[PDB]
Amino acid sequence: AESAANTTPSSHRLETGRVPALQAAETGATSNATDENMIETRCVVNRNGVLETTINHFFSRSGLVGVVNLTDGGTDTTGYATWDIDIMGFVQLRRKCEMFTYMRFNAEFTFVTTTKNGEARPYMLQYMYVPPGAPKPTGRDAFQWQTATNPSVFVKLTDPPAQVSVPFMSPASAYQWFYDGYPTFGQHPETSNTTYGLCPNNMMGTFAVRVVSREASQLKLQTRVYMKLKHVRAWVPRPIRSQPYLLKNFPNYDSSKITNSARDRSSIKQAN
Amino acid sequence: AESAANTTPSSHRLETGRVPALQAAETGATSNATDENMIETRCVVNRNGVLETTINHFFSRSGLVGVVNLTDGGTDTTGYATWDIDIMGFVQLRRKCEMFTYMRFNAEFTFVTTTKNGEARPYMLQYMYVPPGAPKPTGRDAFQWQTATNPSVFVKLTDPPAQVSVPFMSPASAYQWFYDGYPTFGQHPETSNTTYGLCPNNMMGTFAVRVVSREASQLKLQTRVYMKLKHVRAWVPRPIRSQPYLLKNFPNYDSSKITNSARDRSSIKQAN
Amino acid sequence: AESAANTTPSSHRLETGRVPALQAAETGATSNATDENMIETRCVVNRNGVLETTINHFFSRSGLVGVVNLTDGGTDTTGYATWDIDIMGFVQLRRKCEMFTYMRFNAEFTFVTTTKNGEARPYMLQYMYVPPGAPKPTGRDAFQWQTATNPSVFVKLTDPPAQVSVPFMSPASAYQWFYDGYPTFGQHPETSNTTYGLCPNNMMGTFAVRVVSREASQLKLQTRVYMKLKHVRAWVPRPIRSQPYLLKNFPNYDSSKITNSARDRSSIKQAN
Amino acid sequence: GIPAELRPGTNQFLTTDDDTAAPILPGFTPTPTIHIPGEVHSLLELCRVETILEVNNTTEATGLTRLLIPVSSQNKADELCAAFMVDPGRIGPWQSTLVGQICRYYTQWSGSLKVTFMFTGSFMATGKMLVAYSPPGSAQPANRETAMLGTHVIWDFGLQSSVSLVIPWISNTHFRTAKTGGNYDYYTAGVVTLWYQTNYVVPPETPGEAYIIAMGAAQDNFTLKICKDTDEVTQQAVL
Amino acid sequence: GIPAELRPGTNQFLTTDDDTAAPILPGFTPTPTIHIPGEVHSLLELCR
Amino acid sequence: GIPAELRPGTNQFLTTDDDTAAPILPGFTPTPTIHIPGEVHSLLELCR
Amino acid sequence: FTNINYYKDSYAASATRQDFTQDPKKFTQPVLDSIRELSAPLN
Amino acid sequence: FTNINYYKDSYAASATRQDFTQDPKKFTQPVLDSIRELSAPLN
Amino acid sequence: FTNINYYKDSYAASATRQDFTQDPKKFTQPVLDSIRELSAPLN
Amino acid sequence: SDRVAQLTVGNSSITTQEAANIVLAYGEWPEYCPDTDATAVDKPTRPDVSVNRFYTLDSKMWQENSTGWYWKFPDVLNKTGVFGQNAQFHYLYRSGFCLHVQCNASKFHQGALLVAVIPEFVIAGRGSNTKPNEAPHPGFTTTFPGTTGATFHDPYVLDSGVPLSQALIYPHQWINLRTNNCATVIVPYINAVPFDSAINHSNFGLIVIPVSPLKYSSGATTAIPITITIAPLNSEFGGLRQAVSQ
Repeated sequence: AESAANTTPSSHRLETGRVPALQAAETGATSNATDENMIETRCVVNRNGVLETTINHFFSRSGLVGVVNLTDGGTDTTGYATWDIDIMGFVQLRRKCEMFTYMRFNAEFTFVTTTKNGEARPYMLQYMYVPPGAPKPTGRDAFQWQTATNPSVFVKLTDPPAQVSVPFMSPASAYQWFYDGYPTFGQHPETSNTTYGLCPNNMMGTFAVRVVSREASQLKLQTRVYMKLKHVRAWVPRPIRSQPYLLKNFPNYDSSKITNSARDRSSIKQAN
Repeated sequence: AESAANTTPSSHRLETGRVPALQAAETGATSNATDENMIETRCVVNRNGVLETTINHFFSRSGLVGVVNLTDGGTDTTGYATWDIDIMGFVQLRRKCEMFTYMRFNAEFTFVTTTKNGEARPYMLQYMYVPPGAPKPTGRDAFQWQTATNPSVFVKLTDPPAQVSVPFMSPASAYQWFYDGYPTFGQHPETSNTTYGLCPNNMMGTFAVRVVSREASQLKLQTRVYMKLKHVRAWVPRPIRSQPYLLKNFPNYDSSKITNSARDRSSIKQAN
Repeated sequence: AESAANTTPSSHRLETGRVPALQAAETGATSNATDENMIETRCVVNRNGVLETTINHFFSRSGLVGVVNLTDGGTDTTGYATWDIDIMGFVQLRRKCEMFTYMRFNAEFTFVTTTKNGEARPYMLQYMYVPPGAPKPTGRDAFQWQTATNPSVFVKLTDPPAQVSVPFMSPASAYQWFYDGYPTFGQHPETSNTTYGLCPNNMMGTFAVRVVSREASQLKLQTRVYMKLKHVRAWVPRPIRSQPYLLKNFPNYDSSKITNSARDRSSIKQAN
Repeated sequence: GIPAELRPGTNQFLTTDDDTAAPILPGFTPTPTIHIPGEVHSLLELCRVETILEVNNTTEATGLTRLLIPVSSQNKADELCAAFMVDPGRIGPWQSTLVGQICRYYTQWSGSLKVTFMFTGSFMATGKMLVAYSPPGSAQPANRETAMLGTHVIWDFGLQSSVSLVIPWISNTHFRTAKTGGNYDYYTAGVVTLWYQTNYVVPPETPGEAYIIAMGAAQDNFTLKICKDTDEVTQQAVL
Repeated sequence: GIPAELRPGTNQFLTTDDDTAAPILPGFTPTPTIHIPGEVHSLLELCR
Repeated sequence: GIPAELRPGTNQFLTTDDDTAAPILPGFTPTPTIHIPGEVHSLLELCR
Repeated sequence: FTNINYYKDSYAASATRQDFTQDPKKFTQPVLDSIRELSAPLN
Repeated sequence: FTNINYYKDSYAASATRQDFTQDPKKFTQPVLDSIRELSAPLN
Repeated sequence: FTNINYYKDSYAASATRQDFTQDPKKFTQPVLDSIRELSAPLN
Repeated sequence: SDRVAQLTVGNSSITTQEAANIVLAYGEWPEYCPDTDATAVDKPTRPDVSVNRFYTLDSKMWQENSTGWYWKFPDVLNKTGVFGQNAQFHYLYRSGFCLHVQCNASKFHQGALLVAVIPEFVIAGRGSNTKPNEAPHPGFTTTFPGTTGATFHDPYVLDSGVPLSQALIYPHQWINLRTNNCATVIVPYINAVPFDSAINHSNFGLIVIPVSPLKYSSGATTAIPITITIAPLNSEFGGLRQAVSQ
């Protein structure tokens, strides 16, 4: 189906027994009433395309995913900056992604790093991908920055932004943003279930970054992560959320102060 | 074998004479007891890959090899900085490499040079590879820096890091990190054997670096060497070292204060 | 002959008339006594290569050829810097090249220019090749720098070093560093023969360089010339010089204070 | 020239990158090869080799008695002998083996395991034992009547003095991460417990204290994934 | 080298851009697929 | 233009490097060859 | 054309050829009795 | 594809084709008498 | 392969194919009477 | 049909009653150097009888507090017999070895031994000094023990920093006193060079370590020795010159 649909010429009917406009909705099915079994239409050939509305063209946008700060002070400094990789931090890509239950794709992370007031000095950075189970680096001159059996990218600030391709690395067959269950066994409390809905097969390690130098660098960088989806497959479509997001890794909403799905009108018998 | 292994359906046996679970370990052989000669299994086809666990994919990591300082002072300066090429200086690549007896490979040395406090000014450097038998340069303006019949690389600090390919250049058929013997003849002492275990067929010359200028340069550089293995073949696998390294070119350990191979438990009859 | 030589199995002989070890040296020939006509050898197949020892792989090294200064002062300045192209200035490439009588090759001159104390500012230079018979430029703004019907190269200091290919341009069939003769006719003196050995078919013009500007530039540059040989053919091999060089274009040595070809020993009946 | 343009990722030095480099020695032929016995081609050849488990890794033990399991004549009719976890990437008995270090280099493992016990008692000493494997769920079993509901093998002390308990792959997913607990109990494997089946009977004038050596290896379906750094070494002295 | 030259649009990061990137895990095979019911392929399946 | 990108080893001058250079004299034919006796082709001819 | 990859991996390429397989009856008419177009849904 | 080299040398290329030749019986069963799978190792 | 030139000239290329023609008897045995290997050089 | 064996090499023979199958190291038999892998020109000598036989070393009493022993095989039989005499005159050497370790006891003793070969078995110094002037190094009788042998100090780390638990990757065999009383390992020539000096370089080393202690009741025998025999299979020698001692 490279185009939308064509309409065949129709005419009028005056006879009993054939009722196409009485599709019962109690059956759970969608009404299959076409134009040709209704008001008299003409012959039109439609050449409008359906290529843009596909999933692969709908999820091939980058969007912002994470913002990582790097203070690099002089007396209360940290040096490194870890950031756990998750996409449920910015409600735009999350709202676009949470209209399905199970997804599977590849990523094209792009890292854009700038300075506080805005400037690009030729300082060399080091982006490190720490998988789950590998030790996290503690310090700007730690032992973990040797990057042996560990992927890393060396790029400067004046260079174009780096861009690496990340495969599908979940231990299960697909991703899922809705896990109605519990990660452990035993007795579960009733007051505060901080373990309910915790997606087990979604953790993907921690992203790290430091500045390659000896002493220090009096600068405050701020890098942004842009993740593009590709080779994506979606299952079990879910309705789109109509409530404002409130938490990072828990779907919640305000019990009072509920937002309606539509705006208000003056009267029901008025279209304006 | 592009995948791991498949399991054939099994069933139960009730008969005498066939004992697959009584493999005697006094023979020096490994027990060949499979799943199908044991508890009843099902038919599964395994598509898990065995490509990543090969030697060529296990040794194709760069890692750090050497750190070379270059003070370049004004009154007690040196100018040059020689560094004998050996990989037994950093215990990560050494621990990964010393699980075999004889190896043979090619190298992809990469040189990353930075400044003391961290800065990349456009100063031109000169990396020189002095083979064994060639004279070492003494001074920043010495006669040996003419590089006639001698390979050298000219690169700046603002340029990307240099990367040269080094072939297999040992006089023997393969490398070896364990030489149970003596390099010379005659009588050997009993108090201090500083010549025992000295690998004869491993010396690969000395790496040198200076700054191409006329007078001097008030800067303190610090270059790092990253050696990637490729086309690697390994023989006679050895057990992995469980003791902390203590010396550069001698395998030693502390007689007192021995480290156990495993951590301690509360009791033997308890899994936690 | 892609490899060195193979040895056939030999045995012992007990018979009269055949003497392979009595090669007379009065004939001017080299002894043709092999291993198989001597002590009993075995069957070995040699796979050692003879590719590196060829002339084309022996003369494909750059080496230093000339150093040209450029003061560019303010009141006693010159502006330009001519340098006659000759390779008998640095004894390394000269000693390597003077082991043959007649040679013929192509060149790959490379120009590396730096500053006095060491710095690369983006000043544009102009390298000019003046053939013999063309007028030499006098001044930094002279008429000859128009480079009409004259090859020149425009490059900056921050750019990579320039590299041009020079063909074989001698009026004779080959080069020669030894001309036992006289360039002119008539009577020749006996006290000071400053014209003896003057190679007539070797002059190749003068290389020139200036700075493209209007007023001046308070900088002292110093460019180095590296000439690589290729497509080289050699004739009539000559013995390698064992005396230190003393003059630019004349082979001389110190009559007193002669250097022996070998070092001294304690006694003749002692190998150490 | 060709109208090219640059892309992101320029002038970066990726560590795990297969790219050609410039040769330093042109026209070079290395030393020829010889036949050296014992060549390896994958790390799965090393995990299929049995290696001594360290089950007695508790305190009050020296180096050599740290690799032994004591067997005596129990007065109670049924007792529990040594027990240990299955996950080879967890701190414990699987740390002294070669497959444990190989799995500590990587981060995810699959496939079945093998633990082969070996009796080093006297000739006249007989007896029976129960080696049992149990998939995850509750804690370590208290008695034998709870532990024998899993995968178990009845073992005897005969002329052949070694049994091989195989540990089947009973995971829900395809791969398990070699990581200990906390929130990562999702990838636990189970407990292997060794029980006294009948007793350790012995004739008179014979020592009544034997030892069992525990060995472990991998199966044909054992496979690894994503490589990383090990956690056996963090600090190092300047050599 | 090949005598190339640059054009406008160099060193820009376009969001809607189909271009190959560098792989971080070399020699990687993911988890195999299973049959999950209810797969969508376009957003026109949801508007109907 | 062709979407190329640079690699390590750019803008370096390797001494032992076989690479083409730009000719300074276009359309040049050198002096013809003559027969000179005693031509060498390798340094193994001199060691024998 | 279409920017084929230059790598050994297969996930580092761009988007492959499109696929127009909609099959929308799995969501609109998930019933067992095939309802005819000109008929009553209930008898 | 696979980044073939542009040089005269052969060691300056990238990793060549893989080789899946395991042959693990040289370490697991280095004995002379071929022990059958269903039998006693000692008679 | 082997870095062919892109020019009209022929001297601006790299090193061409090798040539293993040694012919070392022009320096070692420059005599007229071919001395046999197993014989006396003078009679 | 398998627990009995008679190994005959030259003019020697070893009979046994309780044996496991022979262990062949890395699946390679000892063979003569092929002409493709060779690099010397002089013809090697091959005695084939006088240097190819079972040389028996001394016996060592295995007490209760024993730690273990190790040898260096191209050094143990380096001064004893025609093999040693032929190895002192020549410069090159290449051979394989056949091993046999005897340890018998009654059916009331218990214990187990681990006999294995370790290629390039370099001895580690024991100490906590990093200065080059005081770093401890082993002596010549510790590196090359000779025909007598040397004992272990820390056999848990193999006196080399490498754990004993992982030493099952080498060609090994167990001596379990309830199963057998002898162990046999045949090993080929393992080196990165075709020929090598048999005086300044030991190729590998045998190690006997009792992991299960020796235990017995009061009244039984108390002298339990360990006897070892060595057969230099496929010996070759080259580079004939004057005889050197060490």
